[PDB]
Amino acid sequence: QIVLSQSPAILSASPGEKVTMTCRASSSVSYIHWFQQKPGSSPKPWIYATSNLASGVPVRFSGSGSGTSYSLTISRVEAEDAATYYCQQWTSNPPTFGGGTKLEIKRTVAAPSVFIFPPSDEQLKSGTASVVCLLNNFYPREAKVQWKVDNALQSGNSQESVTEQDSKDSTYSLSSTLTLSKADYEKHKVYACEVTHQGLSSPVTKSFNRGEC
Amino acid sequence: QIVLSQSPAILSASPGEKVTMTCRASSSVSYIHWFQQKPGSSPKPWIYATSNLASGVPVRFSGSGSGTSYSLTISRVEAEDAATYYCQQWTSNPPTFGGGTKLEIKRTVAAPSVFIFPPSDEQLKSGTASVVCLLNNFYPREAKVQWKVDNALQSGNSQESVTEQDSKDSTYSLSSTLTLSKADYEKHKVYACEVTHQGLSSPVTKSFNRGEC
Amino acid sequence: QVQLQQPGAELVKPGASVKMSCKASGYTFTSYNMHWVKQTPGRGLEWIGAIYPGNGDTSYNQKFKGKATLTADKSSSTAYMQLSSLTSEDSAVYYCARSTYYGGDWYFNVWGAGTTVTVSAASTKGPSVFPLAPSSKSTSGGTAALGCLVKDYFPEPVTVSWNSGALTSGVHTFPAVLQSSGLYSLSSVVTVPSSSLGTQTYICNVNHKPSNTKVDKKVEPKSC
Amino acid sequence: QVQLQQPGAELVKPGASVKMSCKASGYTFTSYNMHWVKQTPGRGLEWIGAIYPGNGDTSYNQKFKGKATLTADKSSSTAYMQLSSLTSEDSAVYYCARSTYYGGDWYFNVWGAGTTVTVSAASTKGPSVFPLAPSSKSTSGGTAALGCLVKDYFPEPVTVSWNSGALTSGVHTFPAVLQSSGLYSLSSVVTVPSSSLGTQTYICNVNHKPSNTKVDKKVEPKSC
Amino acid sequence: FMRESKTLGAVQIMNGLFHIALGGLLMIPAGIYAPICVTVWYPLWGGIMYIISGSLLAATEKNSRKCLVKGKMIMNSLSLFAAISGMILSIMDILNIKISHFLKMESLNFIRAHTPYINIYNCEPANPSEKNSPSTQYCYSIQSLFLGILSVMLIFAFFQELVIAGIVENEW
Amino acid sequence: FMRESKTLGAVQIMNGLFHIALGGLLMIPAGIYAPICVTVWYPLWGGIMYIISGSLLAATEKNSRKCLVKGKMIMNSLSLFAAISGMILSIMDILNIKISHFLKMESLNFIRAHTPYINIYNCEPANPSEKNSPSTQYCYSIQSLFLGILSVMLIFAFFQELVIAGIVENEW
Ligand SMILES: CC(C)CCC[C@@H](C)[C@H]1CC[C@H]2[C@@H]3CC=C4C[C@@H](OC(=O)CCC(=O)O)CC[C@]4(C)[C@H]3CC[C@]12C
Ligand SMILES: CC(C)CCC[C@@H](C)[C@H]1CC[C@H]2[C@@H]3CC=C4C[C@@H](OC(=O)CCC(=O)O)CC[C@]4(C)[C@H]3CC[C@]12C
Ligand SMILES: CC(C)CCC[C@@H](C)[C@H]1CC[C@H]2[C@@H]3CC=C4C[C@@H](OC(=O)CCC(=O)O)CC[C@]4(C)[C@H]3CC[C@]12C
Ligand SMILES: CC(C)CCC[C@@H](C)[C@H]1CC[C@H]2[C@@H]3CC=C4C[C@@H](OC(=O)CCC(=O)O)CC[C@]4(C)[C@H]3CC[C@]12C
Ligand SMILES: CC(C)CCC[C@@H](C)[C@H]1CC[C@H]2[C@@H]3CC=C4C[C@@H](OC(=O)CCC(=O)O)CC[C@]4(C)[C@H]3CC[C@]12C
Ligand SMILES: CC(C)CCC[C@@H](C)[C@H]1CC[C@H]2[C@@H]3CC=C4C[C@@H](OC(=O)CCC(=O)O)CC[C@]4(C)[C@H]3CC[C@]12C
Ligand SMILES: CCCCCCCCCCCCCCC
Ligand SMILES: CCCCCCCCCCCCCCC
Ligand SMILES: CCCCCCCCCCCCCCC
Ligand SMILES: CCCCCCCCCCCCCCC
Ligand SMILES: CCCCCCCCCCCCCCC
Ligand SMILES: CCCCCCCCCCCCCCC
Ligand SMILES: CCCCCCCCCCCCCCC
Ligand SMILES: CCCCCCCCCCCCCCC
Ligand SMILES: CCCCCCCCCCCCCCC
Ligand SMILES: CCCCCCCCCCCCCCC
Repeated sequence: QIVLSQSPAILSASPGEKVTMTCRASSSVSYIHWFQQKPGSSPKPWIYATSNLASGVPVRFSGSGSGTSYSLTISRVEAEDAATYYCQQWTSNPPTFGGGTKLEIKRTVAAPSVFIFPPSDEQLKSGTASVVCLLNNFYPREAKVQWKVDNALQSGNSQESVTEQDSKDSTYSLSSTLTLSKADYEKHKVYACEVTHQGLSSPVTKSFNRGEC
Repeated sequence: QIVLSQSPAILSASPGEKVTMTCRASSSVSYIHWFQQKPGSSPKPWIYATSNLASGVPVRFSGSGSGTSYSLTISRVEAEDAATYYCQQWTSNPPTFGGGTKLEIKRTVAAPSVFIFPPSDEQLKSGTASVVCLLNNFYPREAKVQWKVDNALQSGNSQESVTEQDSKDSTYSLSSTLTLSKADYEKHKVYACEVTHQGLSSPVTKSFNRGEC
Repeated sequence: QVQLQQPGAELVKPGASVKMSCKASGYTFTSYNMHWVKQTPGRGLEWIGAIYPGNGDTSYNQKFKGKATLTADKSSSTAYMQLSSLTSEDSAVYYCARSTYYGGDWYFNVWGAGTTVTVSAASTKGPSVFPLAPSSKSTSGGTAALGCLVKDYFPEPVTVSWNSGALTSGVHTFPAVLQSSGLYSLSSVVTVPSSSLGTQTYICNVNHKPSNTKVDKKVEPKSC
Repeated sequence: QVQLQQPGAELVKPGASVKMSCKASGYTFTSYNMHWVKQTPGRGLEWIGAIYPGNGDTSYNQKFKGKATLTADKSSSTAYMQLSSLTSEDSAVYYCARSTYYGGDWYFNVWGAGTTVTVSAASTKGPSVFPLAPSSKSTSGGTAALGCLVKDYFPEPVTVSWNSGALTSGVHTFPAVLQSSGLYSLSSVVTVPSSSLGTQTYICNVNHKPSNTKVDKKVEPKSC
Repeated sequence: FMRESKTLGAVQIMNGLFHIALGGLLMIPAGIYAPICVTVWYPLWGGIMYIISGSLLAATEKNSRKCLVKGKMIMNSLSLFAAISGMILSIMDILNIKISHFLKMESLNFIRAHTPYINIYNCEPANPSEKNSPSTQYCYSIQSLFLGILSVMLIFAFFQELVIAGIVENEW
Repeated sequence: FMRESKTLGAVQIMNGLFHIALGGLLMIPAGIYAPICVTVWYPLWGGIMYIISGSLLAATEKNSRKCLVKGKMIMNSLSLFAAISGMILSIMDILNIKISHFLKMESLNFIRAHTPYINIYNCEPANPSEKNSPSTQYCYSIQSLFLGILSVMLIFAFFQELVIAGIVENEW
């Protein structure tokens, strides 16, 4: 068994700028293979034989390197390449895949916009309650959220999921959805969702009311 | 170097009858390959991996065999398969091709028809002379010819070429063309071309004249 | 034209046995190999073994030599992978990709869709989708966000569309997160102009294959 | 769609040098190999060597290690084979066929047209074609034979058609035979009904590529 | 056995040279994972010291004061130590190459450069279609011949260990 | 050298032990074309007769009447013949494996069955794309290992020839 390690694990490259990633191995493999995968899709083959290119590839990509060190060179990286690249070898049984370099687009920062969706009547009639706060067009990944109900700050009662990087419109989207029981749902009336970020200067907050709309 | 020999060199099989040819080798080759070629054409691949079939092959063919002996089996041979089969291996450098089994269609015999073409005026005006005798629809290959001029039999003054086996109309065609100088061309007037064969009972002869037609 | 067909997903109870399927078309099933790989986000993608339909020979690795077995038949041009002794730590995606000697060495010419297996004792739960009506806040804006939150559903594979796939741009698919009790919850929102909110209809049609549950609900903007 | 293009034929004087060409299209020229073979009726078909365009490596055999050399370039996607020290016993057909690892071992997927080289000191001679007028013999028959004898021509490659390829069935292509002086002579006849002899025209168009000589003569039946 | 201590030294030095020859024979570049008996360079110093011990036992054979008598016992004890060590490495490496690999030690840098794309410890093709191919037969032959070398080295080491143990039995 | 011809007896014994060891090691299944020293079966009887000669020379070292004195000369002459033959065939097979083969002697039937799809004398792939592949590196390792076997066998046979030539020059 031959272990393959590639660094860095995650790198951010500005559009229209040369970027290079390296894939080293614990042994001198005869040839190396590079594959990329998209969310909800199979890893499409990208580079074979360490020097050639698979069908349907942009001309910008050009793989090279010899010996125990192999590198991937991009002439001009764009937002279309927002995926993870895998390093694969075929010298020794069994073949072992690499870790993965998650490409990131490094453009100018953007001020996030906050949107709050009050729960519908059918949600209450079902037996639960759920209010959704929307986060979009923000960079970097970190985005602190502090829900306030009845002038009280609550933390640790919600879960957040990070989606894939958007191509052109936005960069990242954080799902800051707050869940609670019906007793606490009827205990409070006014709900607020304030998100602070390095982009916007003054933190904007959207607040609604319960029993009116 | 591994030598490959296959027998028989030439075999005749009746249409709609099972026929099998063998290809032995001086060494136990890992796999065997069978190719067929047509006149004025490249040898198209026929059988690979000793068990599979290439694209565009009839289902009748089925190759088998293991070890130092490999055989080709035909469920129903037809006139469409009138070609030569080659035996090829890939175990040892360099690969060596086989000899070749020339398939022949063994149907009922046919009586040959004789046609004689007198030379044209432009042939004489060029400075030479050539009379062509046509042989067709005869079997087997052997077809004796004995040109007679001025009630004299001449032999050894002509050359014959054997063409490929016809598919449906005929079986073999022999080019019995007689060549001679202008002096002997004008020396004699009547020319005859009689061909004897096992097919026809009474040898038919076609004779013409010089200076009239 | 070469492609490999695989089932979407299925649920397997722990300690049971499941059989995979990978149908091949457009090429000689006997000649090419039938390599299988397994991808896990925690530990990356790793090899599991391969099978040759030509002779029935199989190859594995010492890590998972006895965990899985491979069996393929040339009559149906399909390869079957059977898993034994399922474990809660065996919830990943299994891919079916052929291998060819291209460019001087073995190379994965084509891959497969893959199966997202789920190992959990929880029973099947229907996809509960709820509307997210936008509110008439002070900030009017030129665009509005319409979402259809889906929570308390099983299993993970679920597809959320809009107007039967009419709207594609501006969508934000949020990956689901496992809950404490063993349930999934995700969200999906689309950005549309606020001027067309009162004219163009917006409906989300959630599709559930394991339970054959399809719901086409309508979300309408709310004026507060 | 994969195919390899080769020149028809050319004449080489003994002791000279000739370069072969094999253009490849429809597939990656760099990835696949460029195997070459030589076929001779006297001693069968034998290997001559191969070249890999990817790295430029070449392989030969001890029989003809120094007789021929191989050189290929990836810019034009063409492979060049150069022959040295031509000999009168080197008049055969050279084929260009790629090799792929298909079915478990190396296999010639596609072949090439091939070049019929001729090694002779004789000068180029135009194709002399003569008519063969049928005679009104006693046996009328329902069919008649029309031929266009070609003799005293160089080199061997020559194509004889009828009505620009309109008539294909009933043709009998007779292979040429070498003469004592070093010249070729062949024949070609077609069987047509005698009833249409006086109505439908029959012309043979001999084509000669090395000399760019094309003759379209007309043959007419003779009533004796 | 005290009758022919001169010939016993010749046998010991012959065994040492056979060990040296086998060790140099095992240095042929084959796989980045060299045998456990080579990466420690056991045949080199072991064989040289067998040469020294056998020569000492078959050089003087007289009542030398300090050069021969005093050093003979320590040389024999070191010989027993090296022989049992060689037996242990041989028994370990036979199972290392024939059953499974449990101590993975890389080969030398200067010898692994010639053949860096090859491995012999675990050669089972990932593509099952290559099972009946020369690529696996070559590795099978490599493994078989390496196992034969290991077996012959083991039997020579065991015989030498027996001989030197008998020598120590003679000289309390 | 008439002083300790007994030690030379043990030399011949050890040389026979290693000769039969190398003969057994040569018949590892690798290619249908066995080495020229294998198909002739030289190492087996060579080592057996070396052991016989060493036993004859290192058994009694007394003045036996007919069983030893009469046979010693003929055994020594046969030993010289066998040793010069071994040297000749070894240095011939070295060129056979390193240069183009000029005798193609087939291997034994029972040993060629295991590996009938492989060859070792020549390996230059018809596909040049496999030049930097394990398929050729394995054959190169096989060739180097076999050449090492040939070299060690050749040098040991030459040393045995020198020793037995000394024995014969001692006994006119
Ligand atoms: C252990 C003690 C007693 C002896 C030391 C062993 C060395 C004398 C041997 C062991 C392996 C041999 C090496 C095996 C392989 C090669 C490759 C060889 O490469 C070539 O020159 C080949 C050229 C060609 O292929 O034509 C250079 C010599 C070398 C390093 C040999 C040098 C001598 C080495 C190191
Ligand atoms: C007793 C000494 C002094 C002389 C005899 C030594 C060798 C001629 C003998 C001893 C043990 C024999 C070995 C005993 C067992 C085997 C197993 C045999 O099977 C395998 O290891 C794998 C075979 C395969 O891969 O097919 C290979 C030959 C071998 C090493 C034999 C090779 C020849 C050996 C080393
Ligand atoms: C690797 C193992 C399994 C086999 C090794 C075989 C030989 C290399 C060994 C086995 C016993 C050894 C023998 C043990 C005893 C003697 C007696 C010795 O002569 C005597 O001691 C005779 C006493 C006298 O002359 O009175 C000559 C060397 C010899 C044959 C030794 C030579 C080397 C032998 C044959
Ligand atoms: C030359 C004199 C002194 C010793 C005779 C040598 C034999 C003892 C050795 C030489 C090669 C060995 C053979 C090498 C390879 C094999 C393959 C082996 O096949 C198997 O059983 C392998 C089974 C598996 O792979 O699990 C059977 C034993 C055999 C014939 C060995 C039997 C013993 C042989 C003939
Ligand atoms: C003097 C004796 C009693 C002890 C030493 C014997 C071996 C340790 C030495 C003697 C000659 C050496 C050989 C000298 C030359 C070479 C050439 C060398 O290069 C090759 O043959 C090919 C290397 C390659 O393929 O890269 C391989 C090692 C080898 C056989 C050496 C292997 C180790 C050998 C056999
Ligand atoms: C393969 C070739 C190139 C190298 C072989 C090296 C050794 C196996 C040979 C070389 C010289 C041989 C030595 C030649 C002389 C002797 C002397 C002999 O003792 C004596 O004759 C000393 C005389 C006395 O005691 O007075 C002990 C064996 C020995 C070392 C021989 C042991 C084996 C030796 C070292
Ligand atoms: C007392 C003789 C020397 C014993 C120790 C031998 C050491 C050899 C060098 C180290 C071997 C391992 C090298 C790993 C880098
Ligand atoms: C007789 C003692 C030998 C000791 C070991 C010497 C061999 C060289 C050891 C170093 C090899 C170079 C590798 C260094 C990384
Ligand atoms: C002969 C010197 C003692 C050797 C004891 C065995 C050494 C085995 C190799 C070293 C093991 C190292 C394990 C990896 C750290
Ligand atoms: C005298 C040596 C006996 C064997 C020493 C231990 C060897 C390792 C144990 C056997 C293998 C177990 C680990 C397999 C992964
Ligand atoms: C000082 C005398 C003993 C020297 C022992 C040297 C052992 C290693 C010899 C080979 C070294 C590597 C050579 C590579 C060219
Ligand atoms: C006097 C000892 C025997 C010498 C002759 C050995 C013959 C061995 C058998 C023949 C070897 C070649 C076999 C070819 C089939
Ligand atoms: C010590 C004398 C040995 C003579 C050779 C015996 C080996 C067997 C020879 C026949 C092998 C079987 C093959 C017959 C075709
Ligand atoms: C040791 C007995 C004499 C051997 C002489 C050399 C024999 C070489 C092999 C036989 C050659 C046969 C040539 C093919 C017929
Ligand atoms: C003592 C042996 C010297 C060499 C004996 C002749 C070997 C054959 C001649 C060298 C090879 C020539 C033929 C090459 C095809
Ligand atoms: C009569 C005692 C000497 C016998 C020598 C036999 C030599 C050949 C031994 C191996 C024969 C092949 C065994 C295959 C199973």
